Amino acid sequence: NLWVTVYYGVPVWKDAETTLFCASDHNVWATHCCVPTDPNPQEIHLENVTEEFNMWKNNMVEQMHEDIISLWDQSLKPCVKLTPLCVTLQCTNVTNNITDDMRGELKNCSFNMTTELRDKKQKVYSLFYRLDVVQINKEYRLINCNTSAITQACPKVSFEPIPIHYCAPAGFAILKCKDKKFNGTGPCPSVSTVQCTHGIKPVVSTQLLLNGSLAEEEVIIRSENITNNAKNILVQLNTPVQINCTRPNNNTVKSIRIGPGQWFYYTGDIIGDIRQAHCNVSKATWNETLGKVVKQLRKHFGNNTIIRFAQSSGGDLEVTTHSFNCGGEFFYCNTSGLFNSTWISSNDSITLPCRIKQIINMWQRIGQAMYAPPIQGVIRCVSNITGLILTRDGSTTETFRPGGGDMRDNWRSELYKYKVVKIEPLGVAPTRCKR
Amino acid sequence: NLWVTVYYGVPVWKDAETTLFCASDHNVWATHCCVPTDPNPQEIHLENVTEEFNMWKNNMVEQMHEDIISLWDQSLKPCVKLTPLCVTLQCTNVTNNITDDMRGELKNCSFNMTTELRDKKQKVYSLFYRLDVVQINKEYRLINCNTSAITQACPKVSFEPIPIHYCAPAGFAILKCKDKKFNGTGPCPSVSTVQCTHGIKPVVSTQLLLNGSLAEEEVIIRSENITNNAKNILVQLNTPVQINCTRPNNNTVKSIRIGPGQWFYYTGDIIGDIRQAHCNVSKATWNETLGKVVKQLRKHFGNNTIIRFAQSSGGDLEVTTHSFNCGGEFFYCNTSGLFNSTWISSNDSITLPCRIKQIINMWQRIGQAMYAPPIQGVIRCVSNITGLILTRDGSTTETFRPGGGDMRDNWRSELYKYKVVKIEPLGVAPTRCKR
Amino acid sequence: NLWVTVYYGVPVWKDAETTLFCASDHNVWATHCCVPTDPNPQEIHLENVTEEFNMWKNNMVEQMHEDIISLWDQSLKPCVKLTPLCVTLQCTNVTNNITDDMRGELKNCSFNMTTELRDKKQKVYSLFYRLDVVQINKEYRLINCNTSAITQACPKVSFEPIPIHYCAPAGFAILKCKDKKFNGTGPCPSVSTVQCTHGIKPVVSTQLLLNGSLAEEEVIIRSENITNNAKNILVQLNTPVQINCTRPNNNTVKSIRIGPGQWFYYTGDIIGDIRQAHCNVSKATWNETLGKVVKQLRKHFGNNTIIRFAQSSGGDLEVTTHSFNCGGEFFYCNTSGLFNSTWISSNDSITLPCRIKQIINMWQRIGQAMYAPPIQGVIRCVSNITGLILTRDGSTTETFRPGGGDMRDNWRSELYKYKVVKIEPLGVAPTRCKR
Amino acid sequence: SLGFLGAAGSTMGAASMTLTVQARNLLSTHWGIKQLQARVLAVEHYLRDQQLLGIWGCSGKLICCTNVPWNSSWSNRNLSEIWDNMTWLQWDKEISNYTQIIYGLLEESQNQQEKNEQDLLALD
Amino acid sequence: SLGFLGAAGSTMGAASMTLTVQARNLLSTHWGIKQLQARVLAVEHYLRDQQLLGIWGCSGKLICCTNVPWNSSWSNRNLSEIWDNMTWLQWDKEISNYTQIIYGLLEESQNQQEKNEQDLLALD
Amino acid sequence: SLGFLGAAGSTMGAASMTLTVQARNLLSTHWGIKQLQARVLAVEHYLRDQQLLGIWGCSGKLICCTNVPWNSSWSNRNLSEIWDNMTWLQWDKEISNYTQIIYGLLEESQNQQEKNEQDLLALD
Ligand SMILES: *[C@@H]1O[C@H](CO)[C@@H](O[C@@H]2O[C@H](CO)[C@@H](O)[C@H](O)[C@H]2NC(C)=O)[C@H](O)[C@H]1NC(C)=O
Ligand SMILES: *[C@@H]1O[C@H](CO)[C@@H](O[C@@H]2O[C@H](CO)[C@@H](O)[C@H](O)[C@H]2NC(C)=O)[C@H](O)[C@H]1NC(C)=O
Ligand SMILES: *[C@@H]1O[C@H](CO)[C@@H](O[C@@H]2O[C@H](CO)[C@@H](O)[C@H](O)[C@H]2NC(C)=O)[C@H](O)[C@H]1NC(C)=O
Ligand SMILES: *[C@@H]1O[C@H](CO)[C@@H](O[C@@H]2O[C@H](CO)[C@@H](O)[C@H](O)[C@H]2NC(C)=O)[C@H](O)[C@H]1NC(C)=O
Ligand SMILES: *[C@@H]1O[C@H](CO)[C@@H](O[C@@H]2O[C@H](CO)[C@@H](O)[C@H](O)[C@H]2NC(C)=O)[C@H](O)[C@H]1NC(C)=O
Ligand SMILES: *[C@@H]1O[C@H](CO)[C@@H](O[C@@H]2O[C@H](CO)[C@@H](O)[C@H](O)[C@H]2NC(C)=O)[C@H](O)[C@H]1NC(C)=O
Ligand SMILES: *[C@@H]1O[C@H](CO)[C@@H](O[C@@H]2O[C@H](CO)[C@@H](O)[C@H](O)[C@H]2NC(C)=O)[C@H](O)[C@H]1NC(C)=O
Ligand SMILES: *[C@@H]1O[C@H](CO)[C@@H](O[C@@H]2O[C@H](CO)[C@@H](O)[C@H](O)[C@H]2NC(C)=O)[C@H](O)[C@H]1NC(C)=O
Ligand SMILES: *[C@@H]1O[C@H](CO)[C@@H](O[C@@H]2O[C@H](CO)[C@@H](O)[C@H](O)[C@H]2NC(C)=O)[C@H](O)[C@H]1NC(C)=O
Ligand SMILES: *[C@@H]1O[C@H](CO)[C@@H](O)[C@H](O)[C@H]1NC(C)=O
Ligand SMILES: *[C@@H]1O[C@H](CO)[C@@H](O)[C@H](O)[C@H]1NC(C)=O
Ligand SMILES: *[C@@H]1O[C@H](CO)[C@@H](O)[C@H](O)[C@H]1NC(C)=O
Ligand SMILES: *[C@@H]1O[C@H](CO)[C@@H](O)[C@H](O)[C@H]1NC(C)=O
Ligand SMILES: *[C@@H]1O[C@H](CO)[C@@H](O)[C@H](O)[C@H]1NC(C)=O
Ligand SMILES: *[C@@H]1O[C@H](CO)[C@@H](O)[C@H](O)[C@H]1NC(C)=O
Ligand SMILES: *[C@@H]1O[C@H](CO)[C@@H](O)[C@H](O)[C@H]1NC(C)=O
Ligand SMILES: *[C@@H]1O[C@H](CO)[C@@H](O)[C@H](O)[C@H]1NC(C)=O
Repeated sequence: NLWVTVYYGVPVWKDAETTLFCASDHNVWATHCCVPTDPNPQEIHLENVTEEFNMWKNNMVEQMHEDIISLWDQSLKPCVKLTPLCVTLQCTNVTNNITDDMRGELKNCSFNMTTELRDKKQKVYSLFYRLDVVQINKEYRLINCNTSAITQACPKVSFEPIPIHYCAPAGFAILKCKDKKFNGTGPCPSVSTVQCTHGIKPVVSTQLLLNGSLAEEEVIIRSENITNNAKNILVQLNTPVQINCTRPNNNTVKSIRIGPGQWFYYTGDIIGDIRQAHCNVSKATWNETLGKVVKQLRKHFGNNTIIRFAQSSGGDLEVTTHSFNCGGEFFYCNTSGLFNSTWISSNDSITLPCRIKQIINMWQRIGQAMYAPPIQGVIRCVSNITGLILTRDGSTTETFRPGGGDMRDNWRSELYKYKVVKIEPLGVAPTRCKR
Repeated sequence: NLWVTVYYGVPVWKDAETTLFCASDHNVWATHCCVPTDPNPQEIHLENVTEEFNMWKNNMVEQMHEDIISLWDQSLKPCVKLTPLCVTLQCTNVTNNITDDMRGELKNCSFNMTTELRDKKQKVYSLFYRLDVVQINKEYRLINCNTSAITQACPKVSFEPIPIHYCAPAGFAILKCKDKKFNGTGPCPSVSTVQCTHGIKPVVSTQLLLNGSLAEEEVIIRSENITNNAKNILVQLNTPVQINCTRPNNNTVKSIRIGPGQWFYYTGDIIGDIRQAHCNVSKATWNETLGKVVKQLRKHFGNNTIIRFAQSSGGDLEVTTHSFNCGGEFFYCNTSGLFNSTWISSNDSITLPCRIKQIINMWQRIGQAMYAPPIQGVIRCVSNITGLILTRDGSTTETFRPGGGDMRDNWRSELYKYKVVKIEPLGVAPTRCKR
Repeated sequence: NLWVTVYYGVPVWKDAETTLFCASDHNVWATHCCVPTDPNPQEIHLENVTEEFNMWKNNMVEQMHEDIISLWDQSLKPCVKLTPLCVTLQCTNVTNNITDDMRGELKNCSFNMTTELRDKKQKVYSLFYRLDVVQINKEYRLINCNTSAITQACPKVSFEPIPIHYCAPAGFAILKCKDKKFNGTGPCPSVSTVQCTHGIKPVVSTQLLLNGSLAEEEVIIRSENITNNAKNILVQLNTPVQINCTRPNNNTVKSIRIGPGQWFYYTGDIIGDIRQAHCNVSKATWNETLGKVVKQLRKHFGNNTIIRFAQSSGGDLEVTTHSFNCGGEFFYCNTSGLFNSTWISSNDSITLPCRIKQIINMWQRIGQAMYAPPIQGVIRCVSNITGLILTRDGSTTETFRPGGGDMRDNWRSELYKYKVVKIEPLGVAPTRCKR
Repeated sequence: SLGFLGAAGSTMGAASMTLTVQARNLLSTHWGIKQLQARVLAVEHYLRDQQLLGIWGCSGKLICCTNVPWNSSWSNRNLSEIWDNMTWLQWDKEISNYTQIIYGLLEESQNQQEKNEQDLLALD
Repeated sequence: SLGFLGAAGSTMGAASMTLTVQARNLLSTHWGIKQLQARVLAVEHYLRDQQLLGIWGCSGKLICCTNVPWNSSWSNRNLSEIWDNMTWLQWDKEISNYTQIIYGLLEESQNQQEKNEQDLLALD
Repeated sequence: SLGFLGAAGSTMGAASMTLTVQARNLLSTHWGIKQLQARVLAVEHYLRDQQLLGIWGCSGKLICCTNVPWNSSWSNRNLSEIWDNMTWLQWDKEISNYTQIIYGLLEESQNQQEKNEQDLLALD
């Protein structure tokens, strides 16, 4: 009675993993290597389509991680190596204009450096931030000398994030979840199809998420398994919290030639008073924001429980402290002032002290160190806190502490709405015709 | 009435930019990397086809420039880095057999060089040409010690140009202009289709063009805009002018080890008298050649005007002199003896003095220097002047001077007759056929 | 009255050369970069198909040779360079516990090597195996300081062979010869089609082939031209001969930082007495094996001739000894104890003395040396001799000696049964059908 | 009207009227390797589907009626239940275990047809 | 027999006889990428033209007649002008603003025809 | 049953029943190029053969009958000597000298046919 009929161009798909390529509209992200974007991108709403999404098993996260690292490493390939700098240093304290916040934070180190001719030497002195220098026995060495080589970052290449769009190849498509209050793992009743994601800024931070997307209706709490303790909790905020960061010192940057065409940059001196770097968070905004987080946590922990916030328990500075790139300098800000409260059912700011490092080991790797040359003048940046990464301690009281450290969890906060599927245009069904 | 009929294989095309590949046939040009040639190619004459060519907007030029530079750099990747050569030199003058002209053009420099063993040193002396050595304070350094690393060119890799054929990919074709007396920018009434260009020799020179194609009827003068004095004028000759260049000194070349399997080559001594390098141009041939050039210039400047030739205006040697590679040595010849006349309507040569450099910065780049090892023995090369690069000064006399420096202008003299187009085989037309 | 009919999918092929790819299943063969294999590969027997094979013109051999070298080199690319280790050494003999087999084989050397900080030096003592060190005039140098750079092999990357399967791309197939007693050049009456070869272990050795395939019924003697003297003879055994190799010395390995994250590994001392490395071959098995080799050799040289075996006549250790990798160490074993007999129509083993080298120049290249770091403790390995490489001297007696050196002769002993063909599915034939 | 996959979720009968919407979007210095791999892969997938249509005798068509009868063991759902009350995503799941059976039948049928045509054309 | 683009410049009615001359010549150390990109691109262009012929119902043909009427608003010339005086390059430069209209119509026509055939065969 | 080239060695008329068997086996750091080139090449060969079938009017067929008569000068044998007593490898060698002639004739007869179809469809 019925016969097989073959159809081609059938609107079906399968979960699939493929390689995505970048689109992007002198940058550590090498955006000149990416495809120009569509000025009028399409988005096709799919009526009556419900899809299963799982942000924790999303391979787009892994590809972003690999591309970010590879772009980062490529940007250092043509830059001056600092092998000649791993020498014994003779260091004394910078005591000239200390406000007692900075005692012992800056050291004045002299050394013998190589020069353009290999049969000559020059005596150079510079200032270091302590975290980059370790004692040998007044004899000091740079901290990386017993672990890794250092490459100086090129002074002409910006580290500022530029939005990157991830695009599927022909034959593949990216489905986007449009539901509000979407927790990352359930079915998504309202979806649409795009070919490229929106641009995502590769912002690197360790405890708070900066300059991301906001939730529209409420604070959304997402985790792979909220009853475990082995998993981090990603909190997406509804409103931004503005944070003002500064390195309030006027640096004079000097440079020397250490070989043929090889320049080294360092801080020569500081003009005026020496003060600690710090970040400002308004108390009123922070208090409301944290209260919203608590309200949402109660949906899983009880309306009769106690929610306590505390400092990270310990570990490397890159984990326990909130790290970010501000104007080219790398800041390590203490968030103990943000997570110090117990919740039981004005222009008054919070000041977070910050430390600065020049020798940086990124992506939690060993053997590849970068030297961040100093920035001349005074640095100030303003950014938005759009989310948090928290962990929960293993009674009646739950305790949450800043987590993070692992970069893939930052990208999950932007990529949670997307999945890649393969288009399968060929298929069969019974019908009445035959031939 | 009439119906759309679809045709495939329609003989039409559009201007296009695509990637061309090389098919040329121990050399700096990787002719071994290129595709082998076709025994005989098929050139198809197109009757009744007129097409527009524009030699100044030809993207084949940009690709040739990029490929030549890339091949050039690849050939130096496996060669010795002369890092240990950038030392203080103790130099005196070579005075033993010096004639009055080449006086002070040779230095006898001694230095401390490394050996195969890290703990040993050797005292070495060698001859330098002054142009490649600068004074520090008797104490000298190599000219590029404060800007770049020097890579020694490999002694077994020839710098002699080998013709390279540029080939279109499938789906593309190269149109060629057969119009005699063609100036490069207008309609060409006689064209043909080829898959690959003729072989083009990547000859590098700065004021006179050497070993190129000749004009078939008369001297042809081409420029982007003949009334814009900021543009260069390319003059194609219909007759060669034979030029005889020599480095009439018998060099003894020495070699030392500088490291674990690395060797440095240098001039040890000179046997016999020391004489200035030079080039010979016949006076009669040169005067007839200029006569033809001015006759053609008058078509643009007036039949009652004055045409005057003068020397270069200034700048570094790469633009003020005529530079070329003769047997592996790099010559910088003074052409002031050629461009010295005012034009108003037997066995006697012009001698052009020349200087030699060993440290060379090609393609007007900074940071990548090459050391050309010396060639043992005595050098003589004979070449054809097939064209000129001229500039014009910014009211009865039009003064012309040698131009140069930008290498794309040399290529434009061989590629002016070619254009790349995309084949567009699919199209429609009305017919009386329906179904 | 017949018409041309076109058939597509016709089962025919042509001899062809294409690129084959690696399939496999922390190792120098980088098998993580290969395609995972098919757990259930197919083999299709072709009834009534006779093909010609020629193992001596088989391009699969050339590709394996190139892939093995490239995989080898990329595995040293990221490892520590030992450039700073080429210094004058002060050496004396190791005489503490000598069984005069080793009398003068080991030397105790001291030298000044670099440290993490440029201004500091470290005095190091280490043991060397003589073959790696040459006398300068007590003052010694590493043997390769005047020819090459040395790269230390990474201590974490194994040199143990992992079977590699070579696979044809779509449109190509590999035909396998199933005939027993096939000598590699004639017609093969019984063949089958496979897409991938069996796994071949890239065992690198000279004179004797280790861990290969055995002949099914009898010893098979294969050669390009049996009556020449310019060709080697490959003998495939039908039974293994077991060989037990060891270095009975409890070597203690030390590690010193030589730079910023760089480290050099060397033998510090030897626990217990110092003994010569050696290999054991049972006499009975060897004599039976050799007798079989002779029986099948008489087929080409006469059943009344005299067959004589002798030691290799000259050249470097790579060809005069049996080279192999045993536990990461590189052995050079003297086989004159095996090839010493004239053949005319319990637990007694042959002991072959062996020498050990650390500075290695593989694939007979010059300029790329490897330093094999020592392996701690006592090393023992057991392997199968599955074949021989023999040469024949240019009367009544034919003299044969071990051959080797050219690695393609080893791979050709495993790939002799395979050939690559291109499938040509389109063809025509006359039929009575017309349209 | 609808863009790429905009018909998903509509019933099969409706979705079949937009087949060209999807058909037209098929096929539409280390980092150049990712781009080439992406481009090559798209081509390979395109060609594999086209090869099957060739083998089955459906080359050049979006809708192809064949001579293989439908077996109730694959699915016994009524046509009014399939074409009007299901979308293609649901249908694909319902018969996903029988596609290899069906494909084998489709290629065998065409092979037999190739041979019968050849013989009829051999008669004068 | 005039060579690959030998008919260019001849009139449209002459040039239409060399369609296989042009069709057969289509589709026929970072340098490895440069060359490989050139090869991939040639394939992609070939396939896109074939895909359109597929969608329009002209697969496998060099000359294909369809059911879309010609509109005088696209071009209004006598057939003798088009086929006897003009060459294809000239034609391409006059009809270039209508190609995306014509292609759209060709697609709609073929899709409607396939639906009609499928329904008709329900009675076979 | 004789999964790939298993018919090789069988007679030409026997092997004619396994055409789909071979058709289905077509298309299915530094290395990232070596592997990619192998994939691209497989595609290029596939497409060259398909283009020839296309221009001969055999685009959708495994067995395509044509209008070019067989010449005894290419091969003068009987049908039972070719189809029953010979294999395809032998046949391919037997006429390897004339394949270019035959291909040229096939291209020409298809062109004559397409022009005639175009003219007939203009009469109504
Ligand atoms: C930089 O170089 C100077 C060389 O002038 C070093 O000064 C020498 O230091 C050593 C001890 O390390 C003394 O024994 C010498 O007498 C010093 N020489 C003189 C005359 O100064 C200096 O130590 C080096 N840099 C450091 C580490 O301070
Ligand atoms: C989510 O986390 C809970 C723990 O909070 C997991 O439940 C445990 O599973 C193990 C293994 O079966 C049992 O031994 C424990 O007793 C369970 N604990 C509790 C409190 O039930 C649960 O399996 C996790 N779910 C997923 C999908 O990973
Ligand atoms: C090369 O020849 C073309 C003609 O083939 C010249 O084209 C003229 O360009 C000017 C630009 O201002 C126009 O006003 C004229 O109408 C063009 N003439 C023609 C006949 O098209 C071009 O100027 C010549 N260039 C040189 C350097 O000689
Ligand atoms: C450039 O060199 C060529 C030779 O390479 C010179 O030609 C020679 O001229 C003399 C004098 O008239 C003749 O006796 C020779 O027979 C010619 N040689 C050859 C091979 O023909 C030419 O004159 C030189 N030109 C200049 C300007 O010096
Ligand atoms: C391997 O076996 C083949 C037979 O299959 C031998 O081929 C012959 O070579 C000899 C010497 O050239 C000729 O006399 C025969 O007429 C050849 N026969 C064929 C089939 O051509 C081949 O020589 C043998 N090779 C070895 C090393 O034993
Ligand atoms: C180029 O154009 C000329 C016309 O200018 C074409 O010549 C005509 O060819 C036809 C057909 O053979 C003859 O009937 C005419 O009498 C010819 N005209 C003249 C003036 O002789 C020529 O064929 C075209 N070239 C090409 C390759 O198509
Ligand atoms: C032929 O082309 C004309 C021009 O595009 C079409 O007429 C237009 O139709 C639209 C509605 O779709 C109107 O909004 C325009 O105002 C009309 N323009 C003109 C100039 O009349 C016409 O319908 C097409 N005819 C056919 C048979 O395709
Ligand atoms: C290989 O050749 C044998 C013949 O030597 C083929 O077997 C014959 O097949 C025909 C047709 O079915 C039978 O009538 C004969 O009786 C068979 N003869 C024998 C001796 O078995 C065999 O089919 C061929 N193999 C292949 C794959 O074609
Ligand atoms: C096709 O030609 C072959 C070879 O000529 C034929 O085989 C012979 O045919 C003749 C008749 O012409 C017989 O007398 C022979 O006995 C046949 N040879 C044998 C022993 O096979 C074949 O018969 C011809 N066509 C057919 C089969 O009718
Ligand atoms: C210098 O800093 C160290 C801490 O690293 C501190 O112990 C010492 O007292 C300081 N010296 C002076 C003079 O401030
Ligand atoms: C997300 O929603 C799904 C709905 O099925 C539920 O099972 C899961 O536990 C929820 N997870 C979180 C963190 O809210
Ligand atoms: C602060 O620094 C300035 C120089 O920038 C110096 O003149 C002044 O004396 C310093 N302050 C004190 C308390 O020493
Ligand atoms: C060291 O070995 C050499 C080997 O030639 C020998 O001549 C020398 O005497 C030995 N020295 C000692 C102390 O045994
Ligand atoms: C190390 O250097 C010192 C420099 O005084 C030298 O005397 C000593 O012999 C060197 N050591 C070795 C093993 O060569
Ligand atoms: C070498 O000697 C040490 C002595 O402490 C022992 O622990 C080790 O097991 C010995 N190794 C071998 C292979 O005998
Ligand atoms: C969704 O379902 C409604 C009926 O509830 C129907 O009218 C609408 O057309 C469907 N959407 C799509 C895209 O078919
Ligand atoms: C396919 O088979 C599995 C059992 O292996 C069964 O659970 C599933 O429902 C079947 N799917 C279909 C479409 O029949």
